[PDB]
Amino acid sequence: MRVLVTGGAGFIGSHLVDRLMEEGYKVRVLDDLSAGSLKNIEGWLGNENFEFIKGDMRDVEIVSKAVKDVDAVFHLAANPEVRIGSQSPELLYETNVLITYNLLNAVRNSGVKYLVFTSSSTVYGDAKVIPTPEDYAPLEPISVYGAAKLAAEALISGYAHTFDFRALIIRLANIIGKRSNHGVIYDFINKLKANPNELEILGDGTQRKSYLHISDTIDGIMKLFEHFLNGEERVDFYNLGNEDWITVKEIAEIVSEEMNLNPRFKFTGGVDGGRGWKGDVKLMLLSIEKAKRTGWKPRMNSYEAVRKTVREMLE
Amino acid sequence: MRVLVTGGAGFIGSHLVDRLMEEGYKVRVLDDLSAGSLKNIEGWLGNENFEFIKGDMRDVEIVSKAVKDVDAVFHLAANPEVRIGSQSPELLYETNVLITYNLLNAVRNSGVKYLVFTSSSTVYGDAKVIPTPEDYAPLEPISVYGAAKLAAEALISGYAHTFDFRALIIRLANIIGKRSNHGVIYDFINKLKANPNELEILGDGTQRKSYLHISDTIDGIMKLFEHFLNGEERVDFYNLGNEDWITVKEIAEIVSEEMNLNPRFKFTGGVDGGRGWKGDVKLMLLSIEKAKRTGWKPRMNSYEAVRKTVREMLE
Ligand SMILES: NC(=O)c1ccc[n+]([C@@H]2O[C@H](COP(=O)([O-])OP(=O)(O)OC[C@H]3O[C@@H](n4cnc5c(N)ncnc54)[C@H](O)[C@@H]3O)[C@@H](O)[C@H]2O)c1
Ligand SMILES: NC(=O)c1ccc[n+]([C@@H]2O[C@H](COP(=O)([O-])OP(=O)(O)OC[C@H]3O[C@@H](n4cnc5c(N)ncnc54)[C@H](O)[C@@H]3O)[C@@H](O)[C@H]2O)c1
Repeated sequence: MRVLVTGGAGFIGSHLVDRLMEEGYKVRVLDDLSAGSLKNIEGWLGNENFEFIKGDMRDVEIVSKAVKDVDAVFHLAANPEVRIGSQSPELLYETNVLITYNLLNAVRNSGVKYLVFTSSSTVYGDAKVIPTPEDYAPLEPISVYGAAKLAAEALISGYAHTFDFRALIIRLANIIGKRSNHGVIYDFINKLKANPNELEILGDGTQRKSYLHISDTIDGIMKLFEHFLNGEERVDFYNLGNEDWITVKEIAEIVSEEMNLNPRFKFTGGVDGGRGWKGDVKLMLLSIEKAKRTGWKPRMNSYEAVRKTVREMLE
Repeated sequence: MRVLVTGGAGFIGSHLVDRLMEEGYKVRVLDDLSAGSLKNIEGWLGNENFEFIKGDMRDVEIVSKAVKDVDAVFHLAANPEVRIGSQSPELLYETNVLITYNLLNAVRNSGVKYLVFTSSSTVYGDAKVIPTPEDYAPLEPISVYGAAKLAAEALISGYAHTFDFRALIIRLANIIGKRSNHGVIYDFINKLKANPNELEILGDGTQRKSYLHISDTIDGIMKLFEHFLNGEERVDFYNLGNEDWITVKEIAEIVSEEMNLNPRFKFTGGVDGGRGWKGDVKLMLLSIEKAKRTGWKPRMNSYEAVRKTVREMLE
């Protein structure tokens, strides 16, 4: 199968590229390298089944060229930084809504049969039902990022129905592991490398969120994709997260422990009731019953995934 | 209170303007007259409480000008309802996502405290539960128009939470009445005026939809708005439709009757199972229990609304 991975030079994208290349897919990566790096995929350069295109998906000609002769698109290009929402909403809109719109216009009449989209738990906002099922509603995102992800899902559904392709929408929890350059673990490790004596923690440390290691995440994406390929649904919605959750404070403790440091935790007290920033969801735990029906399950719980990520990042 | 009505020269917007002006609001209209008309609101020019701005919401400067010194925005500007099947994805994206995005960016730098948005039943797609409640999910719109409306809702919710204003999202069923130049009744009347002997009906005539007369619709918008003003919800979702529904064939019969005509009905059979066009939902009936708890209820059922609309249009 011929596949396009947008954002394939990024964190999740490069691990996905690795898996697809190792299973004999013909893989084209489209990435503007605004956050990704060729280093994440450099072992594949020159491989006859691999092609890399450096291009900004704001440019419709580049997107139309990248979808040509492709059977499936894994659309992982985005700016995933929730924190920047109250300073740079334009960036989040452009890199989540606008470029997905461009992709969808390119996909129309292109012979692409499948579109896999990495959405986010943030589409649920402060979800009132926990663990949160895929049919939870009203969907009320509280960040510009979660709103942009939800808007992208909507456009995908409408285009899939109108121009006859199939869409797999995967709402990810927090994904951590090697090659990650955003999120709380990354922030904590680099802060403690700069100053081992103190740790600036945004918010009050009580935010509880489900974490998945990249290995379980890629396994789950492939399991869902293969199940989807064999199914009949035009648009399919799946949560992908862990069975449990962990607090920001516990993450700081694990990071400190693995670095053999004992810093003073400096909690900023946050906003809107201890959130780290405007739009930061306080409680997140996705139901994964639907994903588990495919046979997938995480091998590591949230605490193990955090500890493994820290160890990997310090080596 | 000072309010801005985008699309205020259109069908619903001009009736809303009438009501707000009669209740002593200071009203500003923003409309590019792409589908609306000066005739719908010209009677208010010269009133010291009324201002008209002819401007395209693709223009960020005019939107920024229009939100100045405004307390509430009623955002009714959108793609026209006339033949939505034949409208291109680019037009739908620009007139639903793009101009809403421009509005939200203007609002974050203003004194706007409330944003009311007329969304559409089409965000529900082919809902499996009928009457369809506000918490129906997964939302899987089947047209680019329904997807674009859902994208606008998402952006509104995220901006509301991030930039501290309150949003009232009202999902409208089919709205009919005087000044409407869209939809099946208007098309049927003009077709029978051109040729009284035959009526070409798109689709199979069995599409069943909830119709609300404009008078009930404005009553409901105001009831929900006043209730929302007295509440604390940051973002609130309401359906606004009728208790019942009616088929295209029945509407054609009513139109013929009120015109004293007896034409031959020629059903084209449509597409995708008798739909009038690609992406036309076959069955639509919104649950209005939530709205009815505010004390609102439709005075006219779908049949009465159709009959009154026909009489008004023939005047
Ligand atoms: N990492 C997480 O915890 C997480 C959680 C939920 C969802 N997601 C989603 O998963 C996907 C991957 O995220 P990630 O964490 O690997 O982020 P990342 O930033 O590492 O990867 C995203 C890639 O997109 C590329 N990109 C950005 N804008 C682009 C543009 N205009 N044109 C082309 N390429 C562009 C970047 O260069 C980057 O390589 C995204 O859709 C993200 O929203 C991630
Ligand atoms: N009429 C219905 O049955 C129905 C059903 C569901 C939702 N709605 C929604 O209700 C709202 C009003 O619909 P309506 O039936 O009154 O439609 P309408 O076309 O009569 O009113 C929309 C108005 O917006 C204006 N407009 C469009 N694009 C603009 C732009 N870029 N800048 C400025 N003005 C612009 C048009 O000139 C028009 O006056 C819309 O949001 C529509 O999607 C209507």
